[PDB]
Amino acid sequence: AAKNAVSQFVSSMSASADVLAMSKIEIKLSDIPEGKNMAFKWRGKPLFV
Amino acid sequence: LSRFLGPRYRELARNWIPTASMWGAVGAVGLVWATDWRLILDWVPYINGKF
Amino acid sequence: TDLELHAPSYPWSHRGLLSSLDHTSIRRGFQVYKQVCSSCHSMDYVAYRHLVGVCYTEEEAKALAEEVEVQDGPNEDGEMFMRPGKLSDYFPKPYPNPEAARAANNGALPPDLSYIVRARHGGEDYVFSLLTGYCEPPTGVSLREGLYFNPYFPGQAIAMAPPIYNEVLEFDDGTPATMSQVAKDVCTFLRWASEPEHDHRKRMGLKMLMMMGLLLPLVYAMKRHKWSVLKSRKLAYRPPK
Amino acid sequence: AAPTLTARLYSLLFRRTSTFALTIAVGALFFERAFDQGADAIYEHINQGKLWKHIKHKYENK
Amino acid sequence: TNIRKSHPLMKIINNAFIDLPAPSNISSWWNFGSLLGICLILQILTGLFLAMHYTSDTTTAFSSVTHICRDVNYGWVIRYLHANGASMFFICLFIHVGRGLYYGSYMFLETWNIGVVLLFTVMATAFMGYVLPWGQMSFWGATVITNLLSAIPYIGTDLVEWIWGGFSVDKATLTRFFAFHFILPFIITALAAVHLLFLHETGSNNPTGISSDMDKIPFHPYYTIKDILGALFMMLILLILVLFSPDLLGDPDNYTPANPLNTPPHIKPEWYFLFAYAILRSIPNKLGGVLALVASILILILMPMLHTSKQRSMMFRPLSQCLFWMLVADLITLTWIGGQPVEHPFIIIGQLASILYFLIILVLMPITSIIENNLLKW
Amino acid sequence: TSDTTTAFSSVTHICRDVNYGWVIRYLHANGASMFFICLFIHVGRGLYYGSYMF
Amino acid sequence: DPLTTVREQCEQIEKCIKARERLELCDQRVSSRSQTEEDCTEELFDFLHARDHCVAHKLFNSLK
Amino acid sequence: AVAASSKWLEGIRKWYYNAAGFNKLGLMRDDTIYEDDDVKEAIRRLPENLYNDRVFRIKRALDLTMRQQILPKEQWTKYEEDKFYLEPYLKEVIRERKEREEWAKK
Amino acid sequence: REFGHLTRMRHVITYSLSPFEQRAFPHYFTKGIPNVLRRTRACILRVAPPFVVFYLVYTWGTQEFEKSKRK
Ligand code: HEC
Ligand code: HEM
Ligand code: HEM
Repeated sequence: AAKNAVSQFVSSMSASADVLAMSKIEIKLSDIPEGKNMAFKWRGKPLFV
Repeated sequence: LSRFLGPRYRELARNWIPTASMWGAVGAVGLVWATDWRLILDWVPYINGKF
Repeated sequence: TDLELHAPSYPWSHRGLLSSLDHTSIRRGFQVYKQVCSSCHSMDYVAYRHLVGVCYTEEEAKALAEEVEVQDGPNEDGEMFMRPGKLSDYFPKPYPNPEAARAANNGALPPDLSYIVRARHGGEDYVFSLLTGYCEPPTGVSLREGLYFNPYFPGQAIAMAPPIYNEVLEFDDGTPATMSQVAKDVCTFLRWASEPEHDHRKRMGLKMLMMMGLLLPLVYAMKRHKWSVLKSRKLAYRPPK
Repeated sequence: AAPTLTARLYSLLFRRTSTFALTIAVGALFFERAFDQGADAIYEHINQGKLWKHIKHKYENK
Repeated sequence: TNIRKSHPLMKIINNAFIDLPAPSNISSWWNFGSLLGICLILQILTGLFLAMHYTSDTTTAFSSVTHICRDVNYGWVIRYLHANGASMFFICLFIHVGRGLYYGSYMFLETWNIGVVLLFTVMATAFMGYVLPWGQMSFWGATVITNLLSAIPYIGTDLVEWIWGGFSVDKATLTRFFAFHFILPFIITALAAVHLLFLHETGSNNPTGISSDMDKIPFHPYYTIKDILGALFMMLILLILVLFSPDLLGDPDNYTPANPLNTPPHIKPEWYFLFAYAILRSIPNKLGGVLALVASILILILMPMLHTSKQRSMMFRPLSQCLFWMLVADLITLTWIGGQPVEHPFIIIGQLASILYFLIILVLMPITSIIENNLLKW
Repeated sequence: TSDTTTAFSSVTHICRDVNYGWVIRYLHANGASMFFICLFIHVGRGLYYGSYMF
Repeated sequence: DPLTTVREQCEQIEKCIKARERLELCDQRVSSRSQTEEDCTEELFDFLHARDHCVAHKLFNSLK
Repeated sequence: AVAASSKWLEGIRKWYYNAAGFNKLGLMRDDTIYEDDDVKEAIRRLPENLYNDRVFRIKRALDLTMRQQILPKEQWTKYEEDKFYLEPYLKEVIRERKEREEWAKK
Repeated sequence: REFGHLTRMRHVITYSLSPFEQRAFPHYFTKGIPNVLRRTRACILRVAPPFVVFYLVYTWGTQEFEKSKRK
């Protein structure tokens, strides 16, 4: 009985945090132009493509 | 040291290495369940608690 | 591996201990920013509600809100119209977005001017020594098409073009508008913007050195007259012979 | 025997706790107005001019 | 009858500080425990308004701080209390811990071990706090340490994703760091009523070593009016520093606004972690470095079991007096070195200085105490 | 968020947006409809078994 | 303008002439051959530091 | 272990006696030891004239320290007039403890 | 562990005096000043030598870093 009630609390505030879905699975295909390294506010640290 | 040197403390040690061994085994296995430790949760495929 | 020059120390009228900021170099310093610096730099944290009692009277700076009218947002059926502006409104920002700056200014985003004082080693004497410095390139150093030489700047080559010289501005008073005094009255305006607290707190540090003074040798007296019983006791030991 | 300042001071208002407690309340009241006035004045005189008051006479009564 | 004695509630405060035996010759170096008690208590009342008006969001992270300074009534006063009342807290704590060692105070097994747990707990609270303001040093400490706990042999990879609550620092960051930096104070006011309950059964020590039951003295009024004088003298120093020269201690790199892109030129921490940073940087490789940084807090525990002496404390011991001062002089050479680049000549002194922190404790104080025993025949 | 024009949308995003938040919102709203159940029983009994002489 | 008058007044003291003497010696050697390495930024740095140190005591007096 | 150097061991022992400073408070070497469970036993095996003295040399030299002073120079405990009063009662509490412990071993 | 149960003690006497019958500063500048003297004297022969060393290394290290860039 004491298993689920803690397995759920472990993931409530974590496990992609529920705000991480958008650009790891995102469909942008390099909004950055050719030859430049533009920074995106995704992946926590800026994403570069 | 010398207060603890003897055969009787070594005998208690070999008598209660069952206690230490079971204590450590239970603690180690419990430390897998407690922190959602997938890395040993997979060493046995019998606990499919990850949904 | 290049060395950096450190600005010296000057005798400001607000330098230490108990001395304040004279509100005339600041009254004469917004204008030097207003008619020179602003069309590129932002002052977003700084708003017109602030200057009601430091440099200008309430309506005197109110009239500076009508000089430029800011673009507005959503209102009824004809939004994106223009409003004359009032007391609340902030220092109008030059571009639509900051990303326009790299377009016109060679890919060099201008630093904001709200904290430029505190964010630098040196302080209000690094900026002043920057302004009058601009010098000659020595023998044997190449530069880009759009770069300038300054022995204070860490790279020794800055995009910005010297914005102060003789007869740049007309002071409303008639003091000789010279490079030497325009630079000083800019280094005074920005400092007060970095802190609006620099003068209120020099006055709570003098009325407190007096409460401590009165109360910190009266607790010492009580303490001393409980430990005298304890500090003047003699003692025996005659044992049985 | 000669009347010391504290000799008649201890008799009148220092005995029980009661007048020992009245004066502590009243003592601060006759103290805060004197202490407030003579503290700001030195702030002005040390560096007068520079402040905003000593120039705003340029804008008064037209 | 006597009310205090017979009431069920007053009966408890009467045995704790009104009426307990206390030694006659207690000095002023015994005043710091109560200062810490005072010091801990400011930080919770301050830190209340810094979340009440505080906003937990990623986009406003830099801007929430500069906002609260000017707009909020009496906000410029209270903000610099939280940052300056926490550099006080760490100078009444290296004085307290140092004092006990000199006078042999670690022979309380119960209380010298509940105290080394309190020393890890307040290190953590401080190190989240630097990382809330977000500006171009909070971010560039966070990467350094957070990355390096990824060199754990089998678990390090799995941990940096949980604390991030994402790939990396993200909006969730305000949610967690605030969450764990908020929690920490309230576990520390619990291990302090237990740190003191194990001491009410032996009483205090005194700067002589010998045990003194033939002249005790109550605790009132003799150390409840020496403790007040102490605390007042302290409000005086804490207030010279925020109404005259607040900015003397920080670094002018913090302000530069929130940018992932920009490069901080000269990374380095706040002044009371600069002896930790000089250890980690002194040794090649990822895995051996983290082990040399936990070693020091963990070394205090080997304390009572290295004691070789007939006397307790260093008061009557000349030879062992001198070393004391060496360990201290050599913890001032790890604060200067750690706030600079690796350097051409700063690597050789820089990692000679560190081992010695280790050599004296583990080899030279046990040996030297024996020559004292042998030299006056025990 | 104690924003007078941000407060209501806050609970509206929590009871949609995050993992298991719909459970926790309702335990907090219902677990005090019963803490107030307990009170009326623990009190009324002390007016049966003479429990005020304490 | 008042700065323009004082700079040469403050260059008069011999604390700043010596480093000035040093600047020319390498300056002509560098320009004599395009094969030299030194860039006189260093010898420049001594001269400005000494000059601008002595300007500080006075310029605020000789203002308005 | 040395004989011709035993003059030097005496020389270093008279210097370390003065550098440590319990004689300026009147104490004696046995007054300073640390009281554990084995020194707490050997104290209640003392006659009464020896035990009463020890409680006055420890109360007069813990009052001079509350006042941050030291006793006049004519009353300093000399080197060749310190008598080890608690030594013999302490070798005996110890060697009776090595005996109760090698019985549990054999 | 209260006052009536701590130790046993014999033939000794004490001679206190009131607080309202005496003075708090008998001799303030004639005793305190020679006092601080013997104190510090006796002890600043084993507290200073360690801190001279940190000064010698400090001046040797900034000297080297400076002359490796500025020739
Ligand atoms: C649009 C032209 C322009 C003018 C005219 C102008 N600024 Fe600048 N300002 C800039 C740019 C561009 C930079 C630096 C951007 C960079 O180096 O990336 C800058 C930098 C600065 C700096 C910091 C200098 C440094 O070294 O970091 C200050 C302060 C400043 N501006 C304020 C002013 C002041 C004061 C004036 C009037 C003397 C002024 N601006 C006039 C665009 C301008
Ligand atoms: C030993 C106790 C504490 C220490 C040492 C400590 C330390 C710090 C430090 C060093 C900062 C850096 C911020 C700056 O530089 O201005 C900070 C920020 C902060 N602290 Fe604490 N703190 C303590 C207790 C608390 C408590 C109890 C709270 C309760 C809410 C709290 C809440 C905050 C908050 C909200 C910030 C926000 C960052 C900012 O506003 O600058 N702290 N703390
Ligand atoms: C929040 C942190 C702490 C608080 C509030 C605290 C508080 C106190 C207080 C109030 C005392 C009362 C006795 C006195 O004032 O001398 C005391 C004693 C003591 N403390 Fe702490 N302390 C803290 C941290 C530590 C740490 C880190 C240690 C590390 C070893 C420690 C070890 C001791 C010891 C050994 C004593 C024994 C007193 C003696 O020698 O007589 N404490 N402490």
